[PDB]
Amino acid sequence: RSYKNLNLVRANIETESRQFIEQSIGPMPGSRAGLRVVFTRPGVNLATVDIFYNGDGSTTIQYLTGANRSLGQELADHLFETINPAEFEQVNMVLQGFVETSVLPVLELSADESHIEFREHSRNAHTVVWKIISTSYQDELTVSLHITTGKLQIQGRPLSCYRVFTFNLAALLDLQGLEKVLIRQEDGKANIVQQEVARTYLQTVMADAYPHLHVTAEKLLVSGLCVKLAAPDLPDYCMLLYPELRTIEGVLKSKMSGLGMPVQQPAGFGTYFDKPAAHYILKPQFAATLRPEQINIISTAYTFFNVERHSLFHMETVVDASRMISDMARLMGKATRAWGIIKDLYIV
Amino acid sequence: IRSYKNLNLVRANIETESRQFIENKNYSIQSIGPMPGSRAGLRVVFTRPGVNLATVDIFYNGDGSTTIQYLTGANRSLGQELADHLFETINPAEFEQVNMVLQGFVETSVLPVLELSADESHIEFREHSRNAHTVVWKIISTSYQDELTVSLHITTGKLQIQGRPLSCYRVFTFNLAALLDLQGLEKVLIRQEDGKANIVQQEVARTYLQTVMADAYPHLHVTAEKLLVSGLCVKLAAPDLPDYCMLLYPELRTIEGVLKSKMSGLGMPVQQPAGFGTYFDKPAAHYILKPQFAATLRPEQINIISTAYTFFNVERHSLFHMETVVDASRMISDMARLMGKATRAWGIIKDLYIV
Amino acid sequence: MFEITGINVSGALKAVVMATGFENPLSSVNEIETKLSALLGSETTGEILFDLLCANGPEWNRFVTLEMKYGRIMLDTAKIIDEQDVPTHILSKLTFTLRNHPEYLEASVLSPDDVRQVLS
Amino acid sequence: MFEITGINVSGALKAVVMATGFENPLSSVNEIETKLSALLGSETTGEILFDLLCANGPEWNRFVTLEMKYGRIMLDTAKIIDEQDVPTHILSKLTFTLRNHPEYLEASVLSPDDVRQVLS
Repeated sequence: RSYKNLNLVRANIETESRQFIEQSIGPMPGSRAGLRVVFTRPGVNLATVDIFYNGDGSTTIQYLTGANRSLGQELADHLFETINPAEFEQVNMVLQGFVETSVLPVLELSADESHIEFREHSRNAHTVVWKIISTSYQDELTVSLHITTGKLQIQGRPLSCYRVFTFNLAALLDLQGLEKVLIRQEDGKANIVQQEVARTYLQTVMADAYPHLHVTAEKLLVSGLCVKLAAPDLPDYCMLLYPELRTIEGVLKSKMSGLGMPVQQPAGFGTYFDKPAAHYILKPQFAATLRPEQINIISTAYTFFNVERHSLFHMETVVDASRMISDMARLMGKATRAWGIIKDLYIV
Repeated sequence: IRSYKNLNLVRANIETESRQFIENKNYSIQSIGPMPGSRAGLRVVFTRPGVNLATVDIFYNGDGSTTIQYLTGANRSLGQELADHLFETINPAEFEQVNMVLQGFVETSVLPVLELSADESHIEFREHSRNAHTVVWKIISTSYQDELTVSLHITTGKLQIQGRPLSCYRVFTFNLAALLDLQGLEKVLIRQEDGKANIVQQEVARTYLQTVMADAYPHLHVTAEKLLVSGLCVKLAAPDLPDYCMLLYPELRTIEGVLKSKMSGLGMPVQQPAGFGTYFDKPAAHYILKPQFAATLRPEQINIISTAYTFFNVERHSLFHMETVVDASRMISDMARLMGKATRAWGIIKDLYIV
Repeated sequence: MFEITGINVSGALKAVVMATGFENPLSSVNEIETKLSALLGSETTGEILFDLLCANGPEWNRFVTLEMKYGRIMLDTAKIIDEQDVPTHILSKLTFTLRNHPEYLEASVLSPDDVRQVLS
Repeated sequence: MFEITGINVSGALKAVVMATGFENPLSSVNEIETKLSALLGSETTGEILFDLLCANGPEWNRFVTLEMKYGRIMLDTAKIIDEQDVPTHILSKLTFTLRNHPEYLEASVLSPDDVRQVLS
């Protein structure tokens, strides 16, 4: 288990450890901003657990302190058991049918407590967003009313700012059953995928090239993969091949530049290639100084780049005749070709 | 454009709604009734004074969903009006298939709601399985061919409901709210983990595009709309990405097409052998139309064509390319910056159509 | 960059023009204008069907019509035609042309699975 | 396309090269090689710092180093430098140079929020 940034309630922590053998309490020694409690272990020496309170409303448990401290795993495990295990570490919850005249009274009826004060943020015509803070328990819930749809989105960790705003909304606009929902989402649908999942996918698909990736290339490819692996339902997918084609345009340039072929803007790639039938091939003056593998990777790379970019990075004066891709399997066919090409550009 | 396939229409309101659509649009109802055979559905035939006869075939899927076919009549233009009226019956932010989990439930408070909802002419609930830790029921309707899966996990106390939000969903959700004092369930749309971003639905994104194009929205070319809506489907998810240039690709591509179309309409055809270098100059830092072309246009037209071509050239120059020194290529690592550039691009596109 | 596949196909439809590679024929519309005026009357008026398969893939905007007035393709009249609204003889002569000139498909944006998915 | 803002015949960084607009100076490197060779020794060796703000925006790869051996800039030795690792005097001399040439910012990729985020 992981005992860091626990969403423990800000108050109710002094009385939180009194049901085991309660006994000596106190705050954390020195500049720690927390608590560190020592108590008598059963028939043993004294045990201490140091639980420090973080900048936001999170608590962090430390039981690895020494001097019979493994009894601190007891306080650690009841702190594990105090908050609902199925609840999210940070909540995003959106409700429908709210206007500004319905949302401001909740904010000003939930800002008259002990140390709870909200703050106004940007006031755009697209969607209004507020910032409810607390000045005793270090919590901030950000609350947006999207103006056009009248949608009240509230985001943040379930600590005090969130709890009191949720209760004031459930009590002044007669939505009191909202305490019972935990999840409401689209069934079977994939989230945009985390960066690190996308990165490990890129690594197994880059093969022997991954340690050699330029940082800009890796950042482009990983962005594209965050969206590609979500399997998204789009009316068009061309945008998902932008990272591959731009990266090719970058790797090829570098490789060619180091092979004695500086690709300039006035000239372009065109200067070193011929197009007899359908593939571009390095010109003999240039091919004569490279090994065949290098000829083939460079020419295959340029040929794919040029065929796909010709229409995917431009539009026709007809507009409704511009090349489109309305199918995810089609897009992925191109992208997997491009990954082979990028890898070989680095590896060959 | 829009998709009218597998809609979660309230099957019991399709006739009424359609007729009330012909009642307010003051068209003339010509024929309603089921499709001839082998295709269980409904058909509506109507017309306006002095146009052809539009037919709309509303087929009933075994899902409990419905599929509208408006590309079938002697007047598809006006059949799509009934199609879009029926489409707008559905909340566009509601899920196609809902998975929802509530807390604090025992078997003794959930079987009574299940039974009482199954106290209708078309509702019935079956006990799918009893694992002695998770008990699951299925609610099917013989009139609307849609079923719901209800799984209560007992030692957790968590009631989870999966299916299309169609008939048994609606009756059970509202009955459960009406007996166990759950008054806002009808009002909570999304609740999930905060750092997980989902691609926004096409219709939600399209509505935003409309509110951005305003008057320049009826004029969008269909390929340009598909590009800009795809881009928004991602932009509005605010995803956490290492780079966001990809999110500006739709705007730059659309600008090129729209600019080329406008210039052609003003006697300045942009071919591939010539380009934009035979219709523009660059004195220092803006591009400007060549005097033989500016002499025939008014300031406004010149100002929008030059502003578009300058923005498109300035931004494309590194966003659609890369340096040989690869790591010196232009990136955008901040979503706010990206959106600034995009809202600029949108104003340029709007003016290109409108001016 | 293009191939005229049929001429005076209908009364209304004066020609059918198919892309022969990844370049879009509608960016070289002056060349088509000159070829059409040589194969048909000097200043013909009617409709032109464009098959953009090798530039656009087997996509929803593969087929586009444009009006032609006094021998000029009017670029602001493009209307996308679904494949199911294209007469079968036009479709089968386009398929014959593709199988009779495989180098058009080699020069295309199609994938191999695309290359045989429209053949099938 | 570039402006040399600082020169150190005997310093760790032999020169500082700033972009003057949206074009990336590293596409013009051969020009930079000869001008430096006019300002410093003919075949100088050391490191060159590039500020690419007007081509790249205020981004994580705004500042880049490259080695120069015998008067030639070696393009495969590019190392991105963080703004917190570039000496402050170079930073403020770049800030001054921008403030004396608003036309550089007019020709840049910067937005208004960017231009008054780096003119703090």
